[PDB]
Amino acid sequence: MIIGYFDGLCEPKNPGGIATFGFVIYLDNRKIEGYGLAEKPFSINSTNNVAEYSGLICLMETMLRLGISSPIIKGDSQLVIKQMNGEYKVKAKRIIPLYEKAIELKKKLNATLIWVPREENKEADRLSRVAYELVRRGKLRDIGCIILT
Repeated sequence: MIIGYFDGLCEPKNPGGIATFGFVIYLDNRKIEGYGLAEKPFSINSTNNVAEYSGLICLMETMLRLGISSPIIKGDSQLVIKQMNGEYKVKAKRIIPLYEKAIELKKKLNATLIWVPREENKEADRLSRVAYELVRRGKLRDIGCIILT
């Protein structure tokens, strides 16, 4: 089985800050890293949960594109994980579309989502920060997934 991690952040304020994300996929002898921007910088729609859902979505879309199946997905966002696993309801208008897309990917991948403490998700956190810094430098300005070669 393959394991992947996802993270998202929104600084310096939430909502209304810069929302970026990061993810990592661990293959047999290779590590795939990615990150990105989740919403317009300093937009009212920019929130931590939007960033976290976006990281989850990019992680799963990448796994699907690669042909990975039945993976284990880990993250420290209990909010996202509990909504995805059906314990928490989703009503936030901005979250609804992200949740529905994530659910379809989860089903297509037959992925299992598991929560881990923040101290165990430092890799994906590092990537979210990389994207954050690129946004501040004007080097990241499109909403979408970025996968490092």
